[PDB]
Amino acid sequence: LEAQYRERERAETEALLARYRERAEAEAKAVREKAMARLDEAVALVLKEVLP
Amino acid sequence: KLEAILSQEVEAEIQALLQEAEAKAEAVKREAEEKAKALLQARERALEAQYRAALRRAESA
Repeated sequence: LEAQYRERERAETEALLARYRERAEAEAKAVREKAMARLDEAVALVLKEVLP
Repeated sequence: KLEAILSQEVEAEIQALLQEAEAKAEAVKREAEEKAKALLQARERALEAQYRAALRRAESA
């Protein structure tokens, strides 16, 4: 019974994580791209507060 | 005739014994089966716990 229970979790604690890898990096890409176009606005906000 | 009585009296106790000794040979089989069930019902349950914990850990991770 253990023989078919230990190999159950391993075939899930691979699929589950392996799915997270697809989720994590796609959500890494999803935070960069939102930032990288609406970005100069940030640089602007900073500069405008250092040269006063 | 008497004596054949005495011999019809033994072959009677020596079924009483053989009836008593095969009404325990089940009792042993009952309590052994009612054991194994319970010796695998707790085991079934244990694997859930050891697996319910392992997959939650792997969700968080």
